[PDB]
Amino acid sequence: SRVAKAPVVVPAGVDVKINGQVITIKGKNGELTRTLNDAVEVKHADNTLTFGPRDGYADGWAQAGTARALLNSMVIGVTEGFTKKLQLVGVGYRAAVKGNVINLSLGFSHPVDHQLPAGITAECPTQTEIVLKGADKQVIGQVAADLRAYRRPEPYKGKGVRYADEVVRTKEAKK
Amino acid sequence: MKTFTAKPETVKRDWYVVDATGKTLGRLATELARRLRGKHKAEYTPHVDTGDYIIVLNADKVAVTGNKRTDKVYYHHTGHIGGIKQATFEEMIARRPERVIEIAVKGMLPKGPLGRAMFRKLKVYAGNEHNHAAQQPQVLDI
Amino acid sequence: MKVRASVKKLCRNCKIVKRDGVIRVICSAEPKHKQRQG
Amino acid sequence: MIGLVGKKVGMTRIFTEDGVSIPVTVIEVEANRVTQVKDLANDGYRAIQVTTGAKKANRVTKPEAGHFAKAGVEAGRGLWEFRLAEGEEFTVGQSISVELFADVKKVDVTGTSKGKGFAGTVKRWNFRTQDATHGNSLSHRVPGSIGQNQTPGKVFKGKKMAGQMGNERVTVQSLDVVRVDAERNLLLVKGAVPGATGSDLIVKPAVKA
RNA sequence: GUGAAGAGGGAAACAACCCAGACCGCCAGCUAAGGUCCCAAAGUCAUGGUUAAGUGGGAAACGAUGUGGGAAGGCCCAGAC
RNA sequence: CGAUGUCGGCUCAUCACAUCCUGGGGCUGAAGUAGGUCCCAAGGGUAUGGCUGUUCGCCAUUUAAAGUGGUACGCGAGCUG
RNA sequence: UGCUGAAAGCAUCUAAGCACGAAACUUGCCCCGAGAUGAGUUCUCCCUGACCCUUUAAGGGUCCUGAAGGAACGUUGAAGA
Ligand SMILES: [Mg+2]
Ligand SMILES: [Mg+2]
Ligand SMILES: [Mg+2]
Ligand SMILES: [Mg+2]
Ligand SMILES: [Mg+2]
Ligand SMILES: [Mg+2]
Ligand SMILES: [Mg+2]
Ligand SMILES: [Mg+2]
Ligand SMILES: [Mg+2]
Ligand SMILES: [Mg+2]
Ligand SMILES: [Mg+2]
Ligand SMILES: [Mg+2]
Ligand SMILES: [Mg+2]
Ligand SMILES: [Mg+2]
Ligand SMILES: [Mg+2]
Ligand SMILES: [Mg+2]
Ligand SMILES: [Mg+2]
Ligand SMILES: [Mg+2]
Ligand SMILES: [Mg+2]
Ligand SMILES: [Mg+2]
Ligand SMILES: [Mg+2]
Ligand SMILES: [Mg+2]
Ligand SMILES: [Mg+2]
Ligand SMILES: [Mg+2]
Ligand SMILES: [Mg+2]
Ligand SMILES: [Mg+2]
Ligand SMILES: [Mg+2]
Ligand SMILES: [Mg+2]
Ligand SMILES: [Mg+2]
Ligand SMILES: [Mg+2]
Ligand SMILES: [Mg+2]
Ligand SMILES: [Mg+2]
Ligand SMILES: [Mg+2]
Ligand SMILES: [Mg+2]
Ligand SMILES: [Mg+2]
Ligand SMILES: [Mg+2]
Ligand SMILES: [Zn+2]
Repeated sequence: SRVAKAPVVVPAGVDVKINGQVITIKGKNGELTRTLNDAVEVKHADNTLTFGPRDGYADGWAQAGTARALLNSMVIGVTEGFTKKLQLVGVGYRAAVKGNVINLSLGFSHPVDHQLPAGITAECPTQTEIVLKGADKQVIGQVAADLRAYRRPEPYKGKGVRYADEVVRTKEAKK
Repeated sequence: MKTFTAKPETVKRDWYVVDATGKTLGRLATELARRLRGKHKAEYTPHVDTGDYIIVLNADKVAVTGNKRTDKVYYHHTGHIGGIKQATFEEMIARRPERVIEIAVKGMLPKGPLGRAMFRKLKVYAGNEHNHAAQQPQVLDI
Repeated sequence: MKVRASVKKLCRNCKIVKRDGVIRVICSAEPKHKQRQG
Repeated sequence: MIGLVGKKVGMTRIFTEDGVSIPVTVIEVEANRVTQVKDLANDGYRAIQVTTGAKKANRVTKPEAGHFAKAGVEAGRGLWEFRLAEGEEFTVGQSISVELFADVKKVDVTGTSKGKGFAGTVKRWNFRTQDATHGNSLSHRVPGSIGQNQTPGKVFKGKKMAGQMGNERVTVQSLDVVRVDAERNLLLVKGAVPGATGSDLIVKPAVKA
């Protein structure tokens, strides 16, 4: 609807290929590909992508608005990239990177190693901070969710892996 | 006079190939059970098998509507006391996909010795190929 | 997770959402308010 | 990995230096020689067919003796078959020695157990005997009740009752191999394998590791 | 009113419900209730809607931005939400 | 009612899940340990004695736990009496 | 429990798409198992005679032939009523 009516402007240096329902968006940061729902009609009006309900479908504007914000995110991913920052709160908690294997040390009896996916690159500025970058927004949010999932932050001290921007509602242990 | 009956020695039967890609399960199966019974022939006789041999291929690509791909359940019982078993539709396609067409048609044929003889003419295949080129089967469109 | 027959908004931050055929109350503020109709 | 066909020689013990007595089962393993190599193009699966021992020449039948003559090998006392893993192959007339188990550590020994004959439910299914006194009328080792009243006019399938015990294929898993003596064709596994003395055994490397 | 003392058809099976009262014969026709995808006789009928729950094909107080239709209202290109 | 043997024990059981243990979770007035509570889950496991005809119950001492029910208050052409 | 994400400029685990998640489920382990009448597969072995017949057909008979193998018998078994 209101999201889908607003067209997505392709910048310069961003190659867009429409192919049925398959759309490959290239750029200086990589290529991204997504098969759309069959309820979505996509067409390139020479500087913008537009998004209309294909006929004979119930959720016309609902599927189109999903198809808008994805290809909006595919454009921003191939010209800027996404960057999700994580920090580690807790004594002795740290992280190290070996190419694409983040080596977490989260107070377990066993080492924690996380294999990174394909288009995702990570970096630790500090031992208690993880910064990971990449193109696809769904994937960097997934990797950030996986690294958060090892130590979901305790409400009594905020201890554990958190997002660098989120708020952690704490709790006092009463007596 | 008396009403004609078909005779099992003089009856002739034919061969058909049906492609089951994308077709609805029950709407395919009722046309197979119509043609295995022999109710498309004017010389139909209830106590005589007058139907046609039918080869069904691409049995793993049959389609069902709704949520029945994950919610239609095929129960059976092994005879032993805990022996209730259970498989969903998409597990049956992965495990042994020929049974799905076979179970649907077997429920639509008559029950008895003749209905089991009608089921022997249904020859289903998961793949896109068959060893029955020697019988010269025609392409049946359903 | 409260599981009830009657699920209701308990504060201003409750949001009634239907996830997979189940009416669910989720609250960003209070974890006591999260509900599930069952 | 394939296994080998041996024979239960008997049991003995290996005194270690440390003062530990290991109860071992001597399994002589003669040279298993392959008789047929099975593959995907002809047979649908990958396996080999081996033979061991000797057999009286007047007793091996013409269908059976022709099967050894195609492989070109002496007739053995039986024919067994071992499924092949991938990347593992054998020729037809190849002989396989007990040095195959030189570097395994646990094996599974499959044999036919001893025949207990028609056994009652005290012996077979470990039922409790009833009371040997206090009034018991002719019912000291009987199975007792076997069902319920009218709800299931019937005894269920697989009800534990009397019948044949033993004389059947059983497999003891994860037996520690003690010694592999290639010179006199032996194989010492820790513990007791199924079968009587002199019966055929199938020794395979342990699948549960 | 039916059964008892009443068969036939339908309701899976089902004295008492629904349709209908068996003098006999027929390898004739029309209908009733109930039905017409297959088991199983007859519409894969037509036109216009509704449902996405296998609801249909078992149940309440109560709960819910499920969804379809209608009538009204207060905010609103003086810029709302 | 021209016979459907009955309380408890014994010996075989078998099913349900409204779960006692073990498994997975949510919330906690959840620091940890240990809990409370609810959700999912029936795969396996699930005492021995004292007293009493007892089921039950109390008591002693165990155990990860000593589940609740259906089964003609399961089971006498199997036993006990 | 999530990720991305609209319908509903926000929000949202879901409607499209994706990820994780239990002794349950299907496998993995063991055993039976082609009467699986849908009766499967592989390998090897054995038989390469003459004639009559009328109702001429998956026909009946004669003489010659008797294989591979099996069965019976005997000695028996850590197999067995
Ligand atoms: Mg779910
Ligand atoms: Mg409840
Ligand atoms: Mg014996
Ligand atoms: Mg006793
Ligand atoms: Mg007596
Ligand atoms: Mg006695
Ligand atoms: Mg009785
Ligand atoms: Mg019965
Ligand atoms: Mg009377
Ligand atoms: Mg009547
Ligand atoms: Mg009637
Ligand atoms: Mg009824
Ligand atoms: Mg009837
Ligand atoms: Mg008419
Ligand atoms: Mg009518
Ligand atoms: Mg019938
Ligand atoms: Mg019909
Ligand atoms: Mg129509
Ligand atoms: Mg405003
Ligand atoms: Mg009486
Ligand atoms: Mg009587
Ligand atoms: Mg439950
Ligand atoms: Mg808890
Ligand atoms: Mg069970
Ligand atoms: Mg149990
Ligand atoms: Mg079960
Ligand atoms: Mg299991
Ligand atoms: Mg007691
Ligand atoms: Mg009762
Ligand atoms: Mg009783
Ligand atoms: Mg009980
Ligand atoms: Mg009794
Ligand atoms: Mg007395
Ligand atoms: Mg959004
Ligand atoms: Mg979100
Ligand atoms: Mg998974
Ligand atoms: Zn709230």
